Amino acid sequence: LAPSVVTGVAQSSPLTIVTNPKEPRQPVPASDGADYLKTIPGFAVIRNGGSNGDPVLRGMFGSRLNILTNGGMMLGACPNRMDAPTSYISPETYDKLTVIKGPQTVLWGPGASAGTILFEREPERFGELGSRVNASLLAGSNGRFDKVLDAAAGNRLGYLRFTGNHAQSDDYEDGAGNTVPSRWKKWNGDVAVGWTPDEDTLIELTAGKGDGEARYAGRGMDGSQFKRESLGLRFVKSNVSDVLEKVEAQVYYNYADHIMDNFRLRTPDPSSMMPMPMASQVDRRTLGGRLAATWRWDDFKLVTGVDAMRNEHRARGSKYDMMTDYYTDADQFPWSKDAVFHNYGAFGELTWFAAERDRLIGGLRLDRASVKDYRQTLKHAMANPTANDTRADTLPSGFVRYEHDLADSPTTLYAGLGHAERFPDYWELFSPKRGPNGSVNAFDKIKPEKTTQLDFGLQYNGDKLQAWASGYVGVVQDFILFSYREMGSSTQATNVDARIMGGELGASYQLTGNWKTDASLAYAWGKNSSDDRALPQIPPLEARFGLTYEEGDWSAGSLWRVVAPQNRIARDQGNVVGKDFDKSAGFGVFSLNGAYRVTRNVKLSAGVDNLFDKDYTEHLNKAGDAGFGFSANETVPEPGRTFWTKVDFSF
Ligand SMILES: [Cu+2]
Repeated sequence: LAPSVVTGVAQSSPLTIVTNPKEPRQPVPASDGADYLKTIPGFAVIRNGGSNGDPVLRGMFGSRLNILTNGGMMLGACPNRMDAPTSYISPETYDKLTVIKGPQTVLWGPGASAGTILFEREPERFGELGSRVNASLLAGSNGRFDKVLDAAAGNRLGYLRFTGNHAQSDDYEDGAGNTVPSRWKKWNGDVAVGWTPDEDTLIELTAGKGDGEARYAGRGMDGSQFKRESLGLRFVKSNVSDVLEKVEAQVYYNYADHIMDNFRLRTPDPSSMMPMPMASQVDRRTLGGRLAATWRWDDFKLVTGVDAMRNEHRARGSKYDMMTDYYTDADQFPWSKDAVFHNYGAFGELTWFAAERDRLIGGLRLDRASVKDYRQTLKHAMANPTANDTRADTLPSGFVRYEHDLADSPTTLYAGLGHAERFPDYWELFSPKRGPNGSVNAFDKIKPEKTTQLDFGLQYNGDKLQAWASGYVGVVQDFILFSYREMGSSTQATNVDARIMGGELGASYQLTGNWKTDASLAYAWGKNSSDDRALPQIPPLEARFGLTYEEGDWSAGSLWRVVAPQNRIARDQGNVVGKDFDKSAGFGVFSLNGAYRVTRNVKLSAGVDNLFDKDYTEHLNKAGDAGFGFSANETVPEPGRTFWTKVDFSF
């Protein structure tokens, strides 16, 4: 059918979303992982600059989201989350994106209390000796330029695949005409070699690198380097026996090497708390693996397996000789290890196909998590009270979900209850300056976070009308909260009890053969029960309305995004990235797009985002750090009007 641009994604089962990330996207041509998530209702993004935003699902931040690439975990190194996991993903280079909302799966690792996000590349399917190529070129406002290449060749016995991209933009302008610090540049190059010695076997080795740079608005430093190195090995054996339908094994290794500074993408400000050249380098090395068997028999499906992960964080900093004005770069000093995390898990998921219109699913996992504090001193320099200390815990999680198809209509209803326990992450233990009151530090005292949540919803797969809704109510014991105090700003991590609820809904209607309309709504709500106040950093109610006309080889679409004010805030509280401070204003933004299929191999598309050049910001956008030339507590503005044009090739 006619090519179109993606402005919203509907829910396959409202709990599980499956998309093709190679599609043109018209709430702007993405750029990183978080931007692609923005077209799925329930997601919001903390804007940091022009790219590398931090994704938020149902008001939940950070490690509450389990974000995998080809089944592996890429962990960032920046202590202020300049490089969230999505910042390393170029999802045009992926084949499939799956989102599972809520604590409703145990198959993909521990602690995914908010949801699980799986970016995936499918194995090639060559018969006789063949090759294929997909590529794309995009150009747009403010020096935006992206190129993507995905090429593979092989036969029945194996294949070689190469994927790469290079993308960049200059600083954009907001709707008042002001330049925002926001320039960025990214590239990736990855290869996969698959060996398929028979129809029931697959072995695949993957290897890749990337790098990038980005200005950060409202921070004292920019990211001058975001190096990534990746290695993976995957095994899949199908139809091992009549009941043993699949055995999977994989190991992955991911390395991030991040540099931030105040002199390569900006000039040091003499009037700020960083008046001299300064650089910090940090790295993160992650090794992990997973083994899973899938059993199928009678009316039952069982998945069982184990997984393991180790990750290590190191840092080193520059020095500046006051008296002599001599600058010594960070790479002239040795790495200082500060943290090592481990996890080992066992998991199982049992599905009962209780007749054709009823399904019951239950999952369980038990995790042993541990961490060791390797900080020998703290920063003059001071003794670290918990030097070399270790702590560990054993955390069970699980869920049950009931799904029911109605007899007289194409309607599915579901209701599920899940319990997830999450060991605190690097940022919760090592980034805050203080722990809870009376603690020696955060490392010693912050407790695991325990979420119990009811998920429910329905979908209607009619002729002209597809509609879906998914709601949730939950409690969080020991929710990990950051509190901010104004030497510079400093943070304290605490555990609080919280209550959450919300939902997403959407519908799409084929009015005629050519006309189609769709809408979605997303709401999140949170309360801090320990202190009887709102939870911070909760995104406001948001609606989207799309209209598309398609005829033959062409299509045109338009889109309204309408966002309510957020008046539920908790001033000077937030997460390791950002804090609440001001209530946010409502806004509406309008966009246009079109597509033209030129041949079977060549497709063109184009768009205008924010047609009326609205001057606005989003509630979650990063509030400026105190102590610099920019205004503190002001959130990063969104881009003004921008144009873009894209050509897609397929051979
Ligand atoms: Cu950084």
